[PDB]
Formats: sequence, C-alpha cells, structure tokens
Amino acid sequence: DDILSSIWTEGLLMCLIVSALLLFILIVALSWISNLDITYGALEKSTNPIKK
Amino acid sequence: EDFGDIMIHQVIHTIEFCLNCVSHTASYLRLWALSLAHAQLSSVLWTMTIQIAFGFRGFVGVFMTVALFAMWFALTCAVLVLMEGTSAMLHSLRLHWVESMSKFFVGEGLPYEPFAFEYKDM
Amino acid sequence: MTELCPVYAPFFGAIGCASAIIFTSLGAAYGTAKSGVGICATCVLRPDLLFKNIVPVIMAGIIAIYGLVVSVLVCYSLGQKQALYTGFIQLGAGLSVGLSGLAAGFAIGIVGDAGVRGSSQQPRLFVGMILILIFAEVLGLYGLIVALLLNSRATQDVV
Amino acid sequence: MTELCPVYAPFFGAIGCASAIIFTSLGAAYGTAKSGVGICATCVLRPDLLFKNIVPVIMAGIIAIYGLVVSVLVCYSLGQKQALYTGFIQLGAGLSVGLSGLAAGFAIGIVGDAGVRGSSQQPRLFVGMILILIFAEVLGLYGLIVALLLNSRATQDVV
Amino acid sequence: MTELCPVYAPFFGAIGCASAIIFTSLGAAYGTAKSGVGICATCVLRPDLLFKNIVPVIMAGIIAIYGLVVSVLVCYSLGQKQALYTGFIQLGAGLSVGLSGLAAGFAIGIVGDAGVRGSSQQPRLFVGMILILIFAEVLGLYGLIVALLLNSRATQDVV
Amino acid sequence: MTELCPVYAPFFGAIGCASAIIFTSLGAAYGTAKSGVGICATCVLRPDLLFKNIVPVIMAGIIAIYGLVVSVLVCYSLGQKQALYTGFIQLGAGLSVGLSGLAAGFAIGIVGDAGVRGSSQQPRLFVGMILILIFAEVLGLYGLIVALLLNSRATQDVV
Amino acid sequence: MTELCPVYAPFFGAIGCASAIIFTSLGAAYGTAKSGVGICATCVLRPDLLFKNIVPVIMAGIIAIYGLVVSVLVCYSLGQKQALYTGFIQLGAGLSVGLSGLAAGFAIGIVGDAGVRGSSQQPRLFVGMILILIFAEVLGLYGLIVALLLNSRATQDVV
Amino acid sequence: SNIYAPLYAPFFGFAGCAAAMVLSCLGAAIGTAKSGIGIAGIGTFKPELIMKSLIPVVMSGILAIYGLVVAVLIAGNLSPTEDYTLFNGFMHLSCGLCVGFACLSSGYAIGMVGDVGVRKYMHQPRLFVGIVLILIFSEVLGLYGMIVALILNTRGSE
Amino acid sequence: TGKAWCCTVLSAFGVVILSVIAHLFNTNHESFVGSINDPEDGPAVAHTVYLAALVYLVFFVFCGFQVYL
Amino acid sequence: SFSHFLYYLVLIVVIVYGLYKLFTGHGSDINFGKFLLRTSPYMWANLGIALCVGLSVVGAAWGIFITGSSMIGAGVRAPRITTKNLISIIFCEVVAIYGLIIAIVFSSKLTVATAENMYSKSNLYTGYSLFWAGITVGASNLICGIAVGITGATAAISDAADSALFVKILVIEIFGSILGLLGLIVGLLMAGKASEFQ
Repeated sequence: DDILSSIWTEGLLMCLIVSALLLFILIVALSWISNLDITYGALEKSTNPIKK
Repeated sequence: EDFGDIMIHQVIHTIEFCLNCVSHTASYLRLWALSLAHAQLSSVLWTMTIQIAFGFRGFVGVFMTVALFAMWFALTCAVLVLMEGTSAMLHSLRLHWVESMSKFFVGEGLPYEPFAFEYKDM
Repeated sequence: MTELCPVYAPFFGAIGCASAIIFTSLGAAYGTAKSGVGICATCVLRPDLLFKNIVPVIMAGIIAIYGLVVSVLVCYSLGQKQALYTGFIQLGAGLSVGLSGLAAGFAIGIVGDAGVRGSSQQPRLFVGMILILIFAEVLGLYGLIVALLLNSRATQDVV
Repeated sequence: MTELCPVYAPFFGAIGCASAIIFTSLGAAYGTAKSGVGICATCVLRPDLLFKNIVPVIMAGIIAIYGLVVSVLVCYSLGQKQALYTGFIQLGAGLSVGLSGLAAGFAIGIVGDAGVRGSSQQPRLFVGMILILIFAEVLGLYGLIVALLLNSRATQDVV
Repeated sequence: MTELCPVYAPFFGAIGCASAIIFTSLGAAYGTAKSGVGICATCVLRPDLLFKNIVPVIMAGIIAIYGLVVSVLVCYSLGQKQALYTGFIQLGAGLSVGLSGLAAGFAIGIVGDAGVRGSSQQPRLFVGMILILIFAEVLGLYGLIVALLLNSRATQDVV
Repeated sequence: MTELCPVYAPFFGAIGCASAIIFTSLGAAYGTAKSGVGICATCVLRPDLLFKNIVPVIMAGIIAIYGLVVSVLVCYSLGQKQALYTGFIQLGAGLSVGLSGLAAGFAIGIVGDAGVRGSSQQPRLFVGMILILIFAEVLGLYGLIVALLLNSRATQDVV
Repeated sequence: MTELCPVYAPFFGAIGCASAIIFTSLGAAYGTAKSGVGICATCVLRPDLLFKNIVPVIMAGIIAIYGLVVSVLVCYSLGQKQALYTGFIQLGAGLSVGLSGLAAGFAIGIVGDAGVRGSSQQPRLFVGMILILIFAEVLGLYGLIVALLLNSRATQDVV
Repeated sequence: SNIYAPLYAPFFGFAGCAAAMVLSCLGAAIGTAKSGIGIAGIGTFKPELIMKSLIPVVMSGILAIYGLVVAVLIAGNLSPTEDYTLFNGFMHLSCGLCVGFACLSSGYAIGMVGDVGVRKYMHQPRLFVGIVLILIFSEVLGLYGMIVALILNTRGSE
Repeated sequence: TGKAWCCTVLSAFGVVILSVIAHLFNTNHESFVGSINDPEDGPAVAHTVYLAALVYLVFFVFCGFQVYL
Repeated sequence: SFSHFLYYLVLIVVIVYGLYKLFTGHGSDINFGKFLLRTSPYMWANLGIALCVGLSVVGAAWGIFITGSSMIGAGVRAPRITTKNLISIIFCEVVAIYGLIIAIVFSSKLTVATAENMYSKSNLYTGYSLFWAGITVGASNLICGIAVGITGATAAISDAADSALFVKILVIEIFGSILGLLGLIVGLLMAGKASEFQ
C-alpha cells in the first residue's frame, strides 16, 4: 500500500503543475497585451486659427 | 588630491580588465550560435519545399517543382541572406568596437574638418 | 505500459510542440502592433521613411520562424510508445524557445516604436536603433540553441 | 477497457476541437470590432474610401477559417475506443491554431484602426498598412501548419 | 471516542463562541468611528448639541452586548464529550448574531454621520434619524432571537 | 498518541497564545500611529495641550495588556499530553481578545485623531472625545471576559 | 520513530527561529527608512538638530535585537531527536516576537517622520515624540516576554 | 536504511542555498538602483559631489557578499555519498531564509535613505555624517541574519 | 524593368541548379538516393526535373527580349 | 478584487482540507516525501535548464528597453551618445550568455538510466540540484538585468547633459554586473559533485 493515491497519482500531479506553469506564463503575456493603447494624437488632423 | 585622481582611474581599470577578460571570452560564442542557427534553417527550408516535389510524377509533379523552387529561392535570398546577413554583420562589428578596440583604442581625438568650398544643395 | 514507457508520456511533447509557436506568436504580435503604430504616425508627415522603418516589423517575424523550426523537429520524435526521458526533453525545448522569444518580441516592440519616432526627428538616429534591436532578435536565438542541444539527446540509447 | 485506450481519452479530443474555433473567433472578433470603429469614423467625411478599408475586416475573418478547418479534421478522428496518445495530438493541434490566431487578431485590430485613420490624411500610408498586416496574418498560418502535421501523426502506427 | 460524539466536536463550538463577539465588535467599531468623525467636525461651532448627538455611539455599543450574551451561553454548553449536533448549533448561533451585527453597524455609521451633520442645520431632523436607527438596531435583535432559540435545541433530546 | 489526547493538540494552543499578543499589538499600533500624527500637528501652535492629548495613546496601550495576561495564563496550561478540548478552547480564547482589540484599536485611532485636531479649536469637545473613546475601549474588555471564562473551563472536568 | 518524536518535528522549530529574524527586520527596515526621510528633509534648513533626531532609528534597532535573542536562544534547543511539543512551542515564540515587532516598526516610522518635522518648528515637541515612541517600543517587548516563557517550557517535563 | 536520513533531504538543502542568493541579490539590486537615481539626478547641478557619495552602493554590495558565504558553506556540506539527515536540511533551509530576508530588508532601507540624502546633500554639506550613521543601522540588519545562519550550519552537522 | 529582371535572374539559376540536381539523381549519387526515405528510382526523378528546368528556360529567353528592347 | 479573492479562496480550501484529514486521523495521507521520491528526476532536471535560459532572457530583454528607450529619446538632441552609451546594452546581454553556459554544462549530465536504479540516492540527488541551480542562476540574472537597465537609463540622460558625468555612473553599472557572476559561481558549486544519471 505504498501508493501515493489512486486518484492523485504522481503522473497526474506532474502534468497539473506543468499546466499550471504554462498557464501562469500565458496569463501574464495577455496582461501586457491588453494594456496596449493607440497613440491617437499623431493620427487626427488638428488645426487652430489662433496659433497657425 | 591629484594622487587620488591617478588612483581612482587605476582602481577602476583593474576591476574592469579582470571582469572583462571573462565576459569578452564568453562573447565570442556567438560565432558558434549564429552558425548553428543559419545551418538548421537552411536544411528545414530544403526539407519542407524541394524535397517534397521529388516525390511526385507526371505533369502535376512537373508543376510543383516549378512552383516550389521559386519559393525556396525567394525565401533563401531574403530570409537567409538579408535578414541573417545583417544580423551577423552587426555582431562582427560589435566584436571590434567592444572587444578588440577596448584593448588599445583611446579615442577622444580632434577630427580634421578643413575649410573648403562645396556645392550647397539648397 | 512499462515503468520506462508510460501512456501519459507524449503529453509533454505535444504540449511542448504547441507552446513553442504559441509563445513566439504572442511575442511577434506585441512587437508588430506596437512597432506598427509608430509607422502609422510618423508617415503622415514623412511618407518617405516608410520602407526604411519596417525593420522592427521584420525582426519580430523572425522570432516566429524560430518557434516554427522547433515545433517541426520535436513533432517527428513523437510516438505512442516513447520513454519519459524523451518527453521532458520535448518539453524543455518548447519552454526554452517560447519563453525566450516572447521576451525578445516585447522588447522589439518597445524599442522599435521609439526608434521610428525619433529617427523622423534625427536621421542620424536610425543606425542607433538598428544596433539596439539586434540584441533583442538574438535572445530568441539563444533559446533556440538550447532546444537544439536537447533534441539531439532525445532518442539516443533509448530502450 | 485497455490500458493504452482508456474511457477518458475522448475528453481531450473534444476540448481540442472546441478550442480551435473558440480562440480564433475571439481574435477574429477583436479585429473586426477594433478596426470597425476606425472605418466608421473616417468614412463620415470621406466615404469614397469605404470599399478600400474593409481589408482588416477581411483578414480578421481569414483567421476564423483556420480554426474551422482544424476543428472539422479532428472531429473525424474521434471515437469511443481510441488511444490516449491520439487525444493529446488533437488537443495540441487546437490550442496551437487557436492561441496563435488570437495573437493574430490583436495585431490586425490595432494596426487597422491606426492605419485607416492615418490613411485619411496620407494616401501613401495605405500601402504600408497592407504589409504590416501580412506579417500578422502569417502568424496564424504557422499555427495551422503545426496543427496539420500533428493531425497527420494522430492515427498512424497506433494500436 | 464515539460515533455520535467524536473528539473534533468542540472545534465548532469554540469558533461559535469566538465568532459572536468578534463580528459584533468589528461592527460596533465601524459605527463608533464613522459617527465619531461627524460629531467632532460639527460640535466645534455647535458645542451644545454634543450630549444629544452621542446617541449613535450608544446604540452601536448595544450590538456588542448581544455577542457577549451568546458567547456566554455557548461557553457553558461546551464539554469535552459532546455530540457534533451540539456543535453545529453553537456555530450557527454565533454566525447569526455576529454577521447580522456587522450590517447593523454599517447601517448605524452611515446614518449617524449624515443625521448628526444635518441636525446642526435643522433641529427637526434629529427626531427623524432615530427612527432610521431603530430599523437598524432591530436587525441585530433578530440575529439574537435566532441564536437564543437555536441554543435551546442544542442540548435537549440529545444523546 | 491517545484518542482523546493526541500529539498534535498543543499546536492549537501554542497558536492561541500568540494570536492574543499578535493581534492586539497590531491594533494598539494603528492607534498610536494615527493619534500620534494628529498630536504632532496640533502641538506645533499650542504646546500647552500636549499632555492632555496623550490620552488616546494610553487607551490603545491598555489593549495590548489584555493580550498579555491571556497569553500568560495559557502558557501555564500547556502540555505534551493534553486533550484537544483544552487545545481548541485556547485557540478561541486567543482569537477573541486578539480580534476584538484589533477593532478597538482602529476606532480609537480614527476618533483620537479627529477630536484632538478639533479640541484645539474648542475646549468643550474634550470631555466628549473621551466619552466616545470609553465605548471603543470597552469592546476589548468584552473579548477579555470571554477569554477568561473559557480558560477557566479548559481544565474543568477533563480526562 | 516514536509517535511523540517524529523525524519531521524539527521543521516546526526551524520556522520559528527564522520567523523571528524575518518579521523584526522588516519592521526595523520600515521604521529606520521613514524616520530617515523625515530627518533629511528638516536638516537642510536646520542641521543643528541631526544628532538629536536619530532617536527614532535607535528605537527601531532595539526591535531587531529582540529577534536575535530568541533565534539564538531556540537554536541551542534544537535537536535531531526531539518532540513535537518542543517544536510547536518554538514556532509560537518566533511568531510572537516577529509579528509584534513588525507592529512597532509601522508605528515608530509613522510617528518619527512626523515629530521630527514638527520639532524643527516648535522645540517643545521633542519630549512628546519620545513618550509616544516608548509606547510603540513597548509592543515588541511584550512579545519578547511571551517568547521567553514559552521557550522555558519547551524542554520542561518532556519525553 | 536510516529513518533519520531519507533520500529527499537534499531537496531542502539546495532550497536554502538558492534562497540565500536570490533574496540577497534582490537587496543589493534595490540599493544600487535607487541610490544611483539620486546620485545621477543631482549630477546635472553638482558633479563634484558624486565621488564621495558612492557609500550607499558599496554597502549594497557587501550585502551580496553575505549570501555568497552562506551558500558556499551549505554546498560544502552536501554530497551524494554522505548520509545527509533530514534535520540538517531543515537547518540549511533556515540558514538561507534568515540571511535572505534580512538582506532584502537592509537593501530597502539603504535605497530609500541614500536617494533622499544625496538629493538633499547638495543643498547642505553638513548633513553628511548623519546620513552615514543612518546607513550603518541599515547594514547591521544584514549582519544579524548571518550571525544566526552560521550557528544553524554548525549545529545541523554537529 | 524590375517586373522582368526578377524572373530573369530567378529563372537563370533555375536552369543551373535544377540541371545539376537532375544530373545527380540520374547517376544515383549517394547523398540524394542513399537513405531509405529518399526516392527509390533515380532517373525517373531526373526525367521530371529536366522538363521543369526547360520551363524556366522559356521564361528566361522571353524576358531577355523584353528587357533587351 | 476578483484576482485577490481567489488567492484567499485557495488559502481557505487548503486549510479546510488539511483539517478534514487531520481530525479524522488521516494527516499522513498528505505526504510530500513520497511525491519527491516517486516523481521522476528527469522532470526536475529539465525544468531547471529551461528556467535558467528562460528567466535569464527575460531579464536581459527587460533592461534593453529601459536603456534603449531613454537613449533614443536622449539621442534626439545629443545623437553622439548612442555609441558611447552602447556599453549598457552589453552588460545586459551578457547575463543571457551566463544562462547558456550553464545549459551547456548541465546538458552533459542528461543520460539514460536503467529502470531498477532510477530512484536511487544519486539520481534523485542530481535532479534536485539541477533544479535549484537553474532557479538560482535564472532568478538571479533576472534581477541583475532589470537593475542594470535602470542604472543605464540614467547614464544616458546624464551623458546628454554633460560628457564628463558618463564615466562616474559606470561604476554603479559595474557593481550591478557582479550579481550575475556570483550566481553563476554558486550554481556550479551545487552541481559540482552531481554525477550523470546511471
């Protein structure tokens, strides 16, 4: 009866920490990407009859 | 006080010279890495594109050899010469500015800009 | 089936093959979009610099060709009956090139975005960006070298 | 009933089929929503450019087909009795085309919103928006390639 | 020990006797604070309203006396050899008076701050806020009914 | 070891002893910190009121004395061989005085900082600030009455 | 191997010896820093009060000496063969002085940065800032008294 | 064989050898980075005052020498032939956590003080000694963590 | 113009590389047919590649006259 | 918030699960010792080699855009600096080289082992070591790379102000580089006595 478990075998645990690892990376990479924001000032046409 | 200025320039010179003998010798491993990478991409490019056409026969096999060779030759001329050439060219430049020239090149000289007329483009 | 050849063993190869193109694609997108918005801002007033400032957009496309090269080599080392030695090799290869190219990619975006904006204002500042940007494209490479060293040891003396 | 072929093996295959159409439609949708706002802002003043700025909406849709293809193919590999290995291959295929296509949609969305606007003040910029979007479209094509090479190995030499 | 009387039974009683006086204190402290700031700010220029605006501080202190009664009843019911049932009833009695006393404490601190600042400007408003405090101080009176009424059943007809 | 008296029982006691002095010291610290910041401002322009304004600090300090006399009475009832009943109670004694004094500490700091800034503008507010602090200091006494009753029951009629 | 004395028992003592250095240092580092910022700002105007306002920093160094005493003093009590009771008690001794000395830091830092700025203006406030700091330094001294009593019992009447 | 010496005990010894560097280098990094912001900031106004104001960066460096020592000693008491008991591994784990968090604490105090002092030193030159005295209290916090971590090492073996 | 120079230099070396390749399959050179995954019949592949090179030769002479004028 | 709520809802399940097993006389069921023994030492050894060269490239790529984005802004008015301040991009790249020298050393130790002698004293020792040594070199060079970028973004701004000040700030930038060299040493000492898998 030296098994670790019938349900939580060592093979399942090694596969669930690696998934946890690759998913931790992914969730970070999608935080950097969401915070992208476009620089709208250099695209719009703005003119003023005061300065020009 | 001047004796201090001769020291602090001499105490920084050693801690760099000793460390930099360890970080410069390691820098030259990019000679190996960029060689290995260039070689593998070339084989993968051959094995995916032209190696396939040889497994066909008939008129349909003749056409793929004509189509697939052009894509091999174009990716070759662009990815493996221009993109890889400009990378390796700039790493060769680094080894001169940072590794070789550090050993002997003092710099801070005055240039030579004589007075001469020339055509001004307006 | 055996102590050395379990049935969950291919899971680490397939997940490694996938994660090499996933992590390198994300990097080359952050660095294409970010860079790509500077090009769409400077070339409203200086359209003559368009073809010269696509160089950041090139460097990130090479990050993606590396991750494709590792997915192609680990895929042909897969099998229903392979060792657990082989599976973790296939993992570390994808985790190396992927995590390395993701990081290189983001730097290409941040530095390439700034260079295109500056070189419009200072044409001597183009070569300065071309230098800084090669030291990012070469970090995706240093991850590729590790993946190749490991793959060699994959099916060597296995039984 | 068999050690190589358990009862839980189809679980990974069906997630792999769902995941390929799900993560490409999220990216294909970001791209249309994001670049569709830009088109509608420019073409109130200049609707002569309307049938020329739909290109980011085209290319965002070409992503969503890369997943429909992969999902159909793995759906015909499914079975009540199949190897666990075949289930892992199917999951790797769907994630790769998916999460790499999600990456292609974020890029197309940004560059198409910034590009259509800037092209309304400079027509020579359109030709550069087209290039910057091919380097992003190709990020999804790579994931398809990895998917179809994996699926090719899914049912060969399996017991 | 026994089927119906395990050794881990008093764990649920002690967490009841504790949780009763804890949350009534956290609730009575929110009220005594959020009201204390409004009194002192107003009674600089109207210092004769002082002993008439200390009503919210008194009511919040009655909440805490509800948690003391329940804790002292539960304490006398604790025993080394008691049934799980007797423990579940002790837990639900403390959770009831406790977490119902937070709400009364929040409801008293928000209303005291407003009606003390207003009672300076309008004296007729002082009689109005007290009603709104009765409808809060009686919410905690309900958690007391339930707790006292549960603990009656904790012991009778029990093996 | 034994069914009633296992080896892990002193753990909950040793944690019930520290929880009293840990959570009172955090509350007594939120008191002196805020009230100290108010004192050190007012007594720039009116130093004479310095000694009167140290009263909130003394009230916060008596809180931490409640968590000390409980922790001492628990030390002298620990043992290698004690019952869980004795170990569970010691945890409920420590959480009660601990997390009650934490609540008295936040009330005192927020009131002690308000009335001390406002009493230099109006002296009559002083006896009102004090009267509000007594209610907040008596919260920690209710948690001490509950702890002391429990501890006197932890060793009563026990095997 | 005995049930009373497992092989994993020294784990609980190690985390107590380490806890006392971890949470005192973070408490002494917070106070020293912030007190160190309030000193530097004032001494520009008035640097003749420099060696008299270094008293907050000394108080916060007495906090870190409280934690060295305990760690040194329980480490002489550690052993390959010892009982769980000795370990549960060493963990309590460290969390007491640790997390109670962390509290003193967050007080000594807040009060010092204020009373140093205020004493440059009114010199009569220098003996108010020292009373309050005494009430903060006393919080970590209570946690030391508890530890020294727990540590006395850890090897008393134990098998 | 021996119940007191399982075969996973090396896991806990290396964990401390890694915690003594990762957490001590994170302290030295915070000192140099934040101090150098204060030193370079004034540098556009008072260049003369830089070559004396490197005291905050060389104290941050000593912090990384403390973790080197502790990690070296631990690795010296590890081998795949020696019987490495589980008791010894719990000590080596606390040898590393102690000096690590204590040097992480010293580097946070040296950076915050070194920044403000240099920025304010250019205005007033009589403030120098008091800065240095405050930086000595922030440094001994990292010494207290290694006086403890050299006893634990000695007792883990014998 | 550049639309014609492209397929001139491209199809220039297609005539050269594909012919050197076909020569080797025909002679059964070890590197091209040595492994098992390589094709079994050498000259059959050369027959298919001699023709493919001629197709590039037509593009070469055509575009040569186009740029020459 | 939501992300912080889950951190507190995990802590509350690990506690309620631990006390379910303990009060019921099943606390031995949560056994970390077996997990360390029964898990394959190839897992631990192939994570460390990946987390060494991966976490080292994160740091290097990090410092290159702090130092790179300030130089390019500073280089508008003072375009002469981009080749003088180039040395900061060099000390940030080199920590990645350190993570690649390790992976050369450690890859040699990856060998196949017989099935009977897989979970032995020496092969478990060798998996534990290449894991924590890789963590050590990677997480330590991550820190040396971010730090040197901050230091070298200032040295770009100072040099644009005045050419003289550049030299004075390099000394700060050298001491930071020592952190990566010490990490390399500590890792090699760990894996010195480790032997290839038998």
